[PDB]
Amino acid sequence: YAPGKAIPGHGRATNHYPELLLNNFKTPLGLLAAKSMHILFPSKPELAGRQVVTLHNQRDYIFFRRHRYVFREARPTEKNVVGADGKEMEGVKGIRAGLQEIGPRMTLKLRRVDKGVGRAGSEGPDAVKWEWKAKMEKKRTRFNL
Amino acid sequence: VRYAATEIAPTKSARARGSYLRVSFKNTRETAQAINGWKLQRALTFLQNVIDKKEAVPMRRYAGSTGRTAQGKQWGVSRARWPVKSAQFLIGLLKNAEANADAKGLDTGNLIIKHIQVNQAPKQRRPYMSNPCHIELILTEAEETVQKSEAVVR
Amino acid sequence: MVAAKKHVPIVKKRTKRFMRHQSDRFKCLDSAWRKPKGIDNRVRRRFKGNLAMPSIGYGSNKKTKHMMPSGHKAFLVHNVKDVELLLMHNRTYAAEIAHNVSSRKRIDIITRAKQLGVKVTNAKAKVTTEV
RNA sequence: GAGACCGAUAGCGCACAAGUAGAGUGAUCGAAAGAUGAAAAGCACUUUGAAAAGAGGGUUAAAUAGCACGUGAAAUUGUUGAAAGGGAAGCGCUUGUGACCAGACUUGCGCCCGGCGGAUCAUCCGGUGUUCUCACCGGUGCACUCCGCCGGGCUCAGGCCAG
RNA sequence: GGGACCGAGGACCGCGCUCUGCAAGGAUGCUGGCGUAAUGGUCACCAGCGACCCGUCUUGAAACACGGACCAAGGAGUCAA
RNA sequence: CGCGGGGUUAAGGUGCCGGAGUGGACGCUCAUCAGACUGGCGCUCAAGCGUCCCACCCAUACCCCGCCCUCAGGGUAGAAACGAUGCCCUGAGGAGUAGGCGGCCGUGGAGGUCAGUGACGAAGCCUAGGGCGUGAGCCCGGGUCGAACGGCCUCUAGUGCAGAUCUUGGUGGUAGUAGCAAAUAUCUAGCGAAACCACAGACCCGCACGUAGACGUAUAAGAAUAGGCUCCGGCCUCGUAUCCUAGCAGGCGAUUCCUCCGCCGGCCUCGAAGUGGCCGUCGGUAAUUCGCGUAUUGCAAAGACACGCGCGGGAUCAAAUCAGAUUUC
RNA sequence: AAACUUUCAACAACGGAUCUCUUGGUUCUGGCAUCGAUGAAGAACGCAGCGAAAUGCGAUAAGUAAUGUGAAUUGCAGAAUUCCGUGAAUCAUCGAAUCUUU
Repeated sequence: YAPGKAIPGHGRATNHYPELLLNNFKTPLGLLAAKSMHILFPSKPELAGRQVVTLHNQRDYIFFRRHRYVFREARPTEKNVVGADGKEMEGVKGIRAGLQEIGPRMTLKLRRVDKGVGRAGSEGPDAVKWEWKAKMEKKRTRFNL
Repeated sequence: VRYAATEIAPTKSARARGSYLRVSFKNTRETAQAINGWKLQRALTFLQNVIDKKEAVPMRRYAGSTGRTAQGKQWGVSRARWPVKSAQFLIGLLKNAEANADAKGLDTGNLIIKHIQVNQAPKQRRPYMSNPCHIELILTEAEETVQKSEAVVR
Repeated sequence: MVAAKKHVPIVKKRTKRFMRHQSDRFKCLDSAWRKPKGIDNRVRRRFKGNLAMPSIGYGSNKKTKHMMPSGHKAFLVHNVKDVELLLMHNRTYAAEIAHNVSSRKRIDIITRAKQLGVKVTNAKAKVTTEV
C-alpha cells in the first residue's frame, strides 16, 4: 500500500465516476471477484472526467491502480502501440494515451469467500465458499485467480 | 505512519549495470557525477565530445590540481580534467540502457538519467593495487502531465 | 476495575545511561560502562563538567524496583503452564512471551492470559485478527 | 577403540594441490587456501555488445542461494533524503524546534424481578474406583436449596493529571 | 496575614485534647480534563553554563619522554611437585 | 564528597561581563600611561583608599524531608499471613592510590532438571523501536536468516582487552600526489606509490505550504544646570505628565452628534539614511438615551473562497559566459 | 545562489567477523610384530580417448592371473561387452605372475 502522496509525479482525483479495467479474470472464482469489484462501482461512468480504475490480475495477484488519462497525438520519437498477439493496433496508429497516477497503488490477493458475513454468520455445510491454502500454490504455474 | 516515496513503474524505467570494470574509480565517479541528472542525448554528446577533445570534466571531491583552463567556467570549478576510458565505459552502458529501453517499449527521445552510482569493485591482487568499479545507472522517462477535468455539481 | 496494584509513584533517579569514557570517539570502544582506572583520569577523580560514575545512591526504591510504567513486573513465559503460574499474581506481574515462541503457542498464551486477567506486553506479535 | 580436548588466525606446518607452491649456491626455510542447492534443476531462448559485462525471460521453496556461490559484522566507499558549518571538532547538565516512533485503566463486580436449563437439590434408584468415606458415571424429576444463560432495574468501585 | 517546597506510612493498638469527635503515632475532600492522543522516547540542530588527550614511567610536584592511522579476530599469574 | 527537593550560610562579592547595592555616613586623592581589599571593558563628590551601618548573592558546607546502600541496636514458634540464608521496627554513616574482603554479570564445555524453545522458524546479524537493572548486563518488538538453542542447581576452564614501536587479516588520509624509475626540458592521455598519521593549528499545464520575541509595543528642538520657561497674569524637586481607553476578539435597530478615524484624487511639502499638512469624495463613528442577542464553552487548562511565497516541464522578453550551447528575477 | 565539509537514515558496495557444520588434528587405551643382495627406503622416466593434479601400475604398464560377490562403470564419448552367467565392476579378497633407469 502506498498513498497518492507517496507516488512521485502524482495527481488529485476529482468527483467523476471512474471507468473499470478489470483485466485477466478467467476462473469462476476470478469471475466472482471481478463481479464483486464491479458491483461496488456505478455502472455508468462520467466520461467527462477521464478517470480509470484498474484491477489487473496477474498470477493470482490483483494490482490496483488509479489513473487519469488523455488521448494525445504521438511525439515523433514514440512508437505505435503494439496490440496483443500482433503489432500495429488498427485505427490508433499515431495516437497514444498519456497517464498520470491520481490514486493509491495497492496489491490484493483473494484469501477467503464466505456465504454470510464472515465465519460467524455463515451457518450451513456451505459455510465457506472458498479458502486459500498455501499448498494450493505448491506449483508456480497453478493459479486460482 | 510515514510512507516512503514509492519507486517509479518498471514499465517506465530502464536499468543498465556493469560489474568489475577495469577503469579507475575516482575518474569514473567524477564523470558519472558530471552527467548525473541530464537528458540522455546531452550526456551522449558530452561523453563523445570528451572522448575526442573538446569538453572538460570538473572534479570536486576527488580533485587533483592538473589543468586550469576556461572550460571549467561553465561548471564553476577551477580544476578540470579529461578522463577518456571512463567515458567509453559510460558510453557503453548508456547504449546498453538505450537498447534495454528500446526493447522494453520506452520513448528514447524523452529519457533522462534518474540515477548513476559508481561503487568500488574488489581490488586486483597482483605493492601496487588497481581500483576497479561497479556502475549501476537507471534511466527513466520524462514525467507526463494530464490536464484535469472540471468537477461536476451534485 | 482491572489494573496493576496500588503502588507508590515510580521515581527514576536517572533516566540516561552511564556511557564509558571516550567511547564516542573510538569505534573500538563500546558504550557499556567501564570504570576508569588511570590515576590522572578526570572522570575517576570526579572533576567538574565530566562524566558521572554509577553509584549505589542512584538505586531505585525497593517498592518500585523492576516495575514497568504500568506498575507490573515482567514475567518471561515460554508456554501456557508459565502464564498459569500468575493465577494468584495477576495484578503484580505481566506476561512477556519469549522471542523464540511460535505463533500458535503465542495464541494459546494470549488466550489463557486474557482469561486469567494477566496483561501481555507483546500481544501484537506474529498474530493477526480474522473476522 | 575412545575422550568434561580443538573447531578453519583454533587443532599437526598441512581438514583443500602440503613438506605442495615459493625462497636460498647449499645446508635448509616453508605458506595461504574448507561450506551453492535436497537435487545442477549450474540460467534455455530473445536482445545490447568484444566484457570474468547487461536487460528481458527461465530453474528453484528461495537466485538480495548464480560455481565472485550458507549467514554476511566493523573499518572504508557510492547513490538518494534531511540538517548544520567556513578564526578546530568531540563531551557533561538543562530546556526548545523539526522529523520519526510508541500508545495511557488488561477498563469490573454486586444486588432486585421475570423466563429457561442444569445440578453438589431429592433422606430417589443402579453402577465404578477408593486413602473406606470420599470422589466419578447412568436414569429419573423441580416441592425446597444452589448454580449458570436471556430480558429489564439499581447501586458501587475504578488509572493518570491540574485547580 | 501572604508565599514556596513536600504528603514518607498504610486495618486497630500510643500519648493526648478544646472530649456527641479532634489540627492527637506522616493527605484527604470537591470540581474539571484525558484516546485523530494524555504522556513519553530516538535522532539532528540551535541556545545558556561547565569541561586541558588517553595509557605507562619519573619527579615534592609539575614539565619532558614512551605508545596511539582505523577496524575485526587472537593476546599474558597457568599446570605439576 | 551517596542520588534529589526546599531553606540558610562560609570564604569571596553586589557598575557590566556575573548572581547580588551605580546602597548609606564621614574625609582624602587628579597620577604625561594614578589606584583598585583590578582579568577585560572601563571608572574620578569612584566602579580608588581608611573606618562604620543596613540589605542582598551562592559551595558537594549546615538544617528539614524523600530515596539507595552499609553498619549497629531491637523484635519474630505449642510458628508466621515473605526462602528464620525470611520478615518487621529504629538510629548513625557514605572521599580515596597501593592493598585486603564480599557480592554479582558474562563466555566455552560436563552431570541433573525445566515432561523447556524450535522448519507454523533455532542460532547469528542489522535496527533515527519498547522496557528492567546504580552497573557489568538482561528481556521484548521490526527486518534478515535457515538448524539448532536456552534458563536454573552444581562441576570444569585455553573464560572477559584500548594500548604491549603487540600478532594475522582487511581498509584509509596523504593522493589520482610525487613520478613514467626494479616489478607490473614542458603540456596532455594511460599507469601510479612511499615516509608520516591521537585529534587540529510576463503567461500555459501539474504540485505544495501559510519573528533574540506586538498586545496602546502613542509622545522630535535646543541650550544651561551659580538657571531656564512664559499667555507677560505668571511658572519650575517630582514623565507620580499628556493623548487615548464603553459595544459578540466588540453585533442589530433606534434616539442623537457633525466630533474622530481610515481610503482614494487636487494643492503643496519632505534628500540625511525621504514624508507630512490642507481641501474634496466615500465608509465607519455612544458626546446623550434605550429595546434587542452574548448562556449547557456549564469553577482556569478536519468545510468552502480569496491573497501570497515556491517548485517540475513548455516558450516569452532583456542580458551574461563560452551564427550555436548553457545560465539568470 | 551553486560547490565543498560534517552528522543521521534507507539502499547498494568493500571485506570476511559471528553463528552453525566437519571424510581433519590432538591426547589416552588395547591386540599384534612384519624392510633389504630372492635387491629395501628414497630418486627418475614412462603407461588413460579427452589427464590438468592426485592416485594406481611398469613395455603383461589407471594393470594380468586366481578366489569371492553378483549386474555394473559413470564428467563426457564408445562397445554387436556381459544378464538363468566360469560372469559386469574406477568391486572386494589375494596364495600365481610381470615388475623400465637408478
